[PDB]
Amino acid sequence: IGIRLTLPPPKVVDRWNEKRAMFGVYDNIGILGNFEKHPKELIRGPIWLRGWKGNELQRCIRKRKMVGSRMFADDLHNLNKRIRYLYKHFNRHGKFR
Amino acid sequence: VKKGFRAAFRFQKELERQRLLRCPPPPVRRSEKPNWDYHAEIQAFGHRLQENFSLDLLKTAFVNSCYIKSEEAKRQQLKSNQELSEQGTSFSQTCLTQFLEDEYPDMPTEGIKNLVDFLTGEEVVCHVARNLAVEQLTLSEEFPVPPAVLQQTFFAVIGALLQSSGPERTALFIRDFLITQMTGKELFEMWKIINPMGLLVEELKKRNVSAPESRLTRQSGGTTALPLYFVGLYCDKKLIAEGPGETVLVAEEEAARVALRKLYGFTENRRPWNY
Amino acid sequence: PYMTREQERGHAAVRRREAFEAIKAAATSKFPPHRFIADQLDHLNVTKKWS
Amino acid sequence: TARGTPSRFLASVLHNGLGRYVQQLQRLSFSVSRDGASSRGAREFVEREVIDFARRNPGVVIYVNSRPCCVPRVVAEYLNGAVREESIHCKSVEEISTLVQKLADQS
Amino acid sequence: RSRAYTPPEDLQSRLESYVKEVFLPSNWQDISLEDSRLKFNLLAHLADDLGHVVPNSRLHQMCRVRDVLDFYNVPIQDRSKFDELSASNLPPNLKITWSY
Repeated sequence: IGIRLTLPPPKVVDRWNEKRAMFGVYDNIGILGNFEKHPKELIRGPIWLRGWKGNELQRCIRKRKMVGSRMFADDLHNLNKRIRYLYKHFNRHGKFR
Repeated sequence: VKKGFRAAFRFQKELERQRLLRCPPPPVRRSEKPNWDYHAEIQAFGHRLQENFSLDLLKTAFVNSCYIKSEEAKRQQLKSNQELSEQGTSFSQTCLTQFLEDEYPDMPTEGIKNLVDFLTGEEVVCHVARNLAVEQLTLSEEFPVPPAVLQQTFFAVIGALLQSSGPERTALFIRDFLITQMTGKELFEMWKIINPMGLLVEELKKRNVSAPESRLTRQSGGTTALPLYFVGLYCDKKLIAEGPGETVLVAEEEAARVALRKLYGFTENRRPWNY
Repeated sequence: PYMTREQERGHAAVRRREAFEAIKAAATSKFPPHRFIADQLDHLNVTKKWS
Repeated sequence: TARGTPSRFLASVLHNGLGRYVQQLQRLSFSVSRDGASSRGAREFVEREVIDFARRNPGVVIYVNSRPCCVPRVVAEYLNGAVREESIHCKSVEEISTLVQKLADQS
Repeated sequence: RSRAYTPPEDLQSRLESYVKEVFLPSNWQDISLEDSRLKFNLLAHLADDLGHVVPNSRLHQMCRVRDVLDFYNVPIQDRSKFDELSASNLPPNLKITWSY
């Protein structure tokens, strides 16, 4: 039945850890750092969206044309299929047109 | 496992609710649950009823014998209550009898004494006391307190009221609590007698009048198993009561009860008590 | 009827005109309500304490 | 629905209008948290209103706990043993005042 | 140390005496302290004698010595609401307990 009978062990969150005690340090490296850097180039993560936002279709196009020659074969086929589908959907399906 | 914490706590509260509706704990004295300071509660008891006791007297009015003996026994590891209680019961019987004599003049002393000892009986006094929060403050050795210690304590409270603020105020106290309890209660539900027609002839002879002659006023369904017989008592061609029943004999008896009520001025159409 | 048609003509013109002017003022008067500093800084006391 | 729930007949406690009137509520028991958002509306009620409620009818003993919890509640103990529990979490001043007055004005 | 502070009456005279050490012109209560060094000297003397130092968010409101006098004539009740509720002489039918 959709409910439990024993309280889970109470999670201990250390609100004063390292990665919580500095969240945002150097998040203003430009306005007061002579504009040498940009916060864009502080955010770790994928090479194809270091500082970029788009919908799913644009994101997968960027993934293809920026890292789509180093990615494994089956993944690449899935990705091309995904582009084909999202093209069909975004361009021929919906209420507004 | 569904990750989360709200439903677990709601379910724990529901299960503790069910478990405390199934196996309720042994009832314990309200002076051992949390949120209890005695002095404030006594003063609030005083103010609730719209009286101004003497706090020392009202404290002495709850120190029963049993608690004193038990505490004395435990001291191996204080005034008493009998005085105030005895004064209280004395005044209660006197003033209740005076009230009922004033309001009801045509009743014998046996009926008046029965009504008095009913309105100071164990059951009714216990009802009033329980619905006046007296046993919460009562000191005894066993909870729930037995009706005996409870009755004694309620009359000890009335005694302290007397000795603090006068017979007239105490009279209105008794009027407000005890004398009210005979509202709705018919007479013979309070004065348990048997063989009514005997007391009827006794009373009518004490008034120098013939033993009353009974006849059959109304009759419907004589043969069946649901009959209605109306029996009318008479006093020499004039009628003093009638009554219904399912036998002519029960009809006789209840017409006797009706006539006995009418003579004693205790019918259901009487002027209500004037508060 | 009391007044022949030629008599009633324009008798209540002033009342209608002022009623319609009240309508016009009500219509023209719509605009965003004000915004006070007190609201924004009194939301800041959902963290009151005792100490 | 009526069939699916209990019922009763109109009643008083001890014929509570003949001789006099006695306030039926003996006790109120407030529990508040000194540092916790849920008790905020209750906290000020202990600062502003409770003193005037305590004086405005003196037959009620009012206890306030002030524990280091996160939830409030008010227990209303009556003469005839009935306990009315009420929840005041995430409430405000006016509604808590209305609730406590409603408790202290019913059997 | 503690915060609690109640204005001594002689404080009034004290203020003038301190002003005399760091300023001779009458109408003394309306001296203007926009000269920062003198302001620091006066406020430091008042702080080290009376044990109550002006807050940072109030140091610009007081530009005249009259404002120093006005600020020092306000008391501070350094007590939680527990102590004030207790000290408010509660009626007979109210009891408060505080588990600290």
